[PDB]
Amino acid sequence: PISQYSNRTKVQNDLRSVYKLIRRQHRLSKSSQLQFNALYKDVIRALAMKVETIPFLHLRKKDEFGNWEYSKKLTGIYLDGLEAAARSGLTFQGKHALMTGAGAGSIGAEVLQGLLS
Amino acid sequence: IEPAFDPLKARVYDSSWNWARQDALSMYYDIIFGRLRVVDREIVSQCIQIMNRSNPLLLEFMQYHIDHCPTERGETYQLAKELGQQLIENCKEVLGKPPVYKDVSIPTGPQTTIDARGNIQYQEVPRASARKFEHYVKQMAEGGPISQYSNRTKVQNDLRSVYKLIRRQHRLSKSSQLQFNALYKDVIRALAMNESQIMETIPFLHLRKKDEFGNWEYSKKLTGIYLDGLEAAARSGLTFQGKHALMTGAGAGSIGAEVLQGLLSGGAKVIVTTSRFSRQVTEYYQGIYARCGARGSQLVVVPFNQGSKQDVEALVNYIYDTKNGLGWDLDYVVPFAAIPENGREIDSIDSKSELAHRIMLTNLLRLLGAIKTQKKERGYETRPAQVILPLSPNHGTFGNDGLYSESKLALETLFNRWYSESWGNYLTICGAVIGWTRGTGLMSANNLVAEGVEKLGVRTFSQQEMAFNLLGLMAPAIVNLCQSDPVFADLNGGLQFIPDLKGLMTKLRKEIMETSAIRQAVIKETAIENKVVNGEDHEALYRRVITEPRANLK
Amino acid sequence: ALVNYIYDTKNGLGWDLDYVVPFAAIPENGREIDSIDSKSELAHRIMLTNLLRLLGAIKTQKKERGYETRPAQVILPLSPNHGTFGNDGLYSESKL
Amino acid sequence: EMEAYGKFSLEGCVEMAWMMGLIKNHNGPLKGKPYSGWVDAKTGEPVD
Amino acid sequence: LKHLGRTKGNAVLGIFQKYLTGHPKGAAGAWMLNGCLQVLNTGIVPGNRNADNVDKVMEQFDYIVYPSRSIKTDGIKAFSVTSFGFGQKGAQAIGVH
Amino acid sequence: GSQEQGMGMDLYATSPVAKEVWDRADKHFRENYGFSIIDIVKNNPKELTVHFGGPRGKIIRQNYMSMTFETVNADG
Repeated sequence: PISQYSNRTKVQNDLRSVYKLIRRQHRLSKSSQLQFNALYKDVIRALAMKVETIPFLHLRKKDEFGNWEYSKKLTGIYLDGLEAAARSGLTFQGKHALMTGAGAGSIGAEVLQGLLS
Repeated sequence: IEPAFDPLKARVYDSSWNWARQDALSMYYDIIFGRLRVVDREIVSQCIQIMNRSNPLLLEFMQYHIDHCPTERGETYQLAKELGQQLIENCKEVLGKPPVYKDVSIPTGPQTTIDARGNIQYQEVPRASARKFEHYVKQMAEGGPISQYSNRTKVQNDLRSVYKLIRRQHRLSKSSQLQFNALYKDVIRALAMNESQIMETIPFLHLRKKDEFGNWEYSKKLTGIYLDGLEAAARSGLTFQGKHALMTGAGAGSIGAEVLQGLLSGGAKVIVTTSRFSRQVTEYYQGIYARCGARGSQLVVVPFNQGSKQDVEALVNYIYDTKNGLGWDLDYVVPFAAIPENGREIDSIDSKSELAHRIMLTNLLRLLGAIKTQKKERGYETRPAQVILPLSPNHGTFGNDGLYSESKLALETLFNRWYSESWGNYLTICGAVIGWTRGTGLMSANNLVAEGVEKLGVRTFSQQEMAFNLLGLMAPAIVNLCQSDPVFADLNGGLQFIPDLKGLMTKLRKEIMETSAIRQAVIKETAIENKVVNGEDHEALYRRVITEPRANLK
Repeated sequence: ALVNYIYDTKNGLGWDLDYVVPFAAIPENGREIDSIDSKSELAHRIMLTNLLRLLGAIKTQKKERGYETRPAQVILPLSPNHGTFGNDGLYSESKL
Repeated sequence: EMEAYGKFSLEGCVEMAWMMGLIKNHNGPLKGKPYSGWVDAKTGEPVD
Repeated sequence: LKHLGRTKGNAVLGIFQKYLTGHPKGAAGAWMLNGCLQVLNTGIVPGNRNADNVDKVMEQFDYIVYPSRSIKTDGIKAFSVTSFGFGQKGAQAIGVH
Repeated sequence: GSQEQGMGMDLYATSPVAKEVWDRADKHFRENYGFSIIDIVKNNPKELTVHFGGPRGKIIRQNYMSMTFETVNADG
C-alpha cells in the first residue's frame, strides 16, 4: 500500500471526473473557467494524454538529468533471476572473489557461504 | 598538515578614515591629469567607496580641496571641481547611513580569438546586450531556450496553479474541493514513483526545495525571493554592516577574494586565512582594505592551514577568545579552502589527494563543528552562522577529479544533518553549487573553450559576477530562509542542460589547439622554404630589424 | 599489498578477480559534526579512501597483466540514509 | 627611484649594478675581437 | 599648522622616508631634505608602503594625512622637514620651490 | 546604588536554593529579552548586544517591539 501510484490511464480518468465535476457545477467566473481550461490542456499535452506498486526490491536507471527512477524493465530481469535463484539455484563455478568485512555473524559472512556453495 | 596559525602573526587593518582622504585626494589629481574620464565606470566605483566612508572630517578635507580648486587652467580642473562638489553633496546625504556593496562594472563575456599567424588569444569583451548589473540580473532571471521547462517540471507547475485557482476561489462544494486535491495528490505521486508510464524556462540562477522523496526541484517561490533581492542588490546596493565573517580560501585573484571585497564594502568585519603568509600577501590584503574598507569594517589576516586539525580548532579560538583573542562571533562562514588535485583517476589516489580531501571535507566539517560548540558554550544562541557550502554540479562527470568530487558531494550530507543533529540553531546551511567561472590570470584552459560552450545557449560567469551572485545568498532575504530551512542554490549557468559537457569541451579543446598548431606550423614551413630557395644571405638581409633597448643616463 | 598477493603469479595465489565485495566497516556510532574524532577519520579512510584505492589497485593490476576481457564486479554497499539519522559521525559522508 | 616609483628602471639597474661592482666598463680586445662597453665584473664576458 | 591659522580641511601630505631607508643615527635629515628637494622638482609625493594600518591615535590630527601610495600632484610650493634627536635636540627646516 | 560587580554570586555557588532562583530568572531573560542578567552581574560589560536570529530569535525582537511608552501632548 505504501508504494502506490496510478497508471497514465487513471491519471487521465481522474483528470476527467475532476473537470467534469468542477465544470458541470458552474460556480466559477468565466475568467476562472477559461484558464482552468487553459491549464488543463497543457497538463494533458505534456502527459500526451489502475493502482500500481513498487517492488521492495528494484533497480533504477538514470534520467537525462542524472536521476534514479524505477525501471520495471530492469527490476524485471533482476527479480526474475532472483526467482530462478530460489527455485533451481544459482551457481558461481569458476569465479574468483575478494571479500573484506566478512566477519563472523555478518552480511558478508552469509554472502560468503553463498559463493562458497 | 603542519600547523601554521600563530596569533602573533595576525595583522589587523581598520583605518578606513585615513584611506578615504587618500583615495579622495588621489581621485582629485586623477581627474586633473585625465587618468579618469567621466566615461569610465571606474570614477563611479571609486566615488561609491568614498561615500561608504563618510566622515564629518572627510567632508571638510573634501570641500577645501574643491573650493580652492583652480578652474582657470584647464577643462579638467573644472570637470574636477564639478564632479567634486557633486560628490561632496552625495557624501553629505549618506553620513551615518549604512555602507553598501554595489557592483557597477560592465558585465563581460568570453572572447577567444585565433591570429592570422596562429597565435591564440583570449580577451574579455563587454557583453553586447548588458551594460549595468540590473541588465545582468534580468538577463539571468529571464532564462534561455536551452533551459526549456521539461515535461515533468511543466506538468507540475501547471497542476500547481490549477490548484491555486480552484482553491482560492471558494464556491465549489467541499465535497468537490476535498476530492480535487485527492485526484491531485494522485497525479503528483504517480509522476514521482513511475515517471516512465505516465509520460517557459529555468532561470540560470534558482533555488530548489526538497521533494517528499528528498529531491531538489525548482521552486519559483524561492527563486523569486533570491533573484528579487539579487535585483535590489544591483540597484540600490546591499549592506553587511555589523556582521562578522570568516573566510578560508580567499587567495589573490579568486572567487573568495572578490566575495571578500564585497563584505568589506558593507560594514563587515572579516577574518581571512592565508597559507602563504608573506609580505607580498600581507600587502595585497591591506591594498584591498585601503580601497574597500567602509567605516565599521575590519580586515584581519592570519596564517592558517586547513590541512591541520589543530590549526582549525586553534583558529576558531582566536576568533572567539574574549581575553587574548579578537572576541568575535561569526555571522558568515565561507569555506573555500582548496587544493588543485587535477590529473588523477581512482587509478591513483596519491598523497596530495588524501591531503586535499582532508582540507576540503574532514576539516571543513571540523571547522563548522568547532564554531558550533564555541557558540553553544558561550551561550550565543539566537545568532546562527551562515555557511556558504561550495558544492559542485559535477560529481564525477569530468575525469581526473581524483578525490575531488567525492569531497564536494559528501558536503551535501550537511543538507540533512541540519535537521537530524543538534546544531540546527548555531549553524545554517546554504548549499551554493557554483558554476563555471572563468578566472583572471589563473588557468586559460577553462577559458579558451568558454566562448564555444556559451554558444550552446548557456552562461559562464566572470569572477566579479559569481561573487555578486554569492553575496546574494548573503542578503537578509535569503538568510532568514536558511534559519528555518537549508537552501539549495543552483548558481550554475544552466549548464545542467548540456549533457556530456566533459565531452563537449574536450572537442573544443582540441579544435582550438589544433588549428593554431597547423597555422603556426605552416608559417615555420614556408619560412624554411624561403631560406632554401633564396639562400641564407637573401632571406637574412630582409627581416625587420627590431632595435634592442639600451639605457642612457640623462 | 593484498592486491599483489592476489595477482602474483610466482609467490602469490595468482588469481584474477570476478567479484569484489568491500564491506569493510567501523562502528562510528555516537558522534555529530560536533566532534569528528580520531575513530571517525579512521573509519572514513577505511570506508572511502582505501576502498577506492582497493579498486584502483585491482584495476591497474589487470591493465598491466593484459587481463582485458574480464571485468571485476564491485558490490558497492551504498546506503539509503544520507544523514537522515543522527550521530552517523562521518558515516553517511563516506557512503554518499 | 625606489622611494617614489617602487622599482628600478633599466637606468637604475645599471647604476646600482655599477656601484655594487657587478659590471665595469671595458675598452680593448676581448678574446681577440675588439670591444667596448659594459662587462661582467666576475665573468670577464660582455653584457648588454 | 593650527595656531598659525591653517584653513581647516587643508591637510599636509606626510612623508616618512624611514620605512625604506631605516634610520642613519645621525645623517637622518640629510636624506629627508633630499626627499623633499626631489618632491619639489617632480610633484610626486611618495607614499609609505609599510603604513600597514595607521594608529587610531593619529586620527586626532586633522591637518596631517598619511599616504600609503605615491601621489602625483600638480606641484608643491613649500615643505617642512622636521626632525628630533637625543638630548632634547629638535630642529625644523622649511623649503620653498 | 549599592550594586557591586558579582554581588551574591558567592552565595550562588554555595546554595542550591539561591542557585535555582537566579536560574529561573536568567532562563527567562535569555529566552525573552535575549540576554543574561547573571553575566551582566558576574562580569560587568561596558556594552552588550542581543541578536534576533532564527525561530527563537524573531520572537525576542517581538518583545522589544511590543514595548509601549506613554507621553501625552500639551493639547490632550
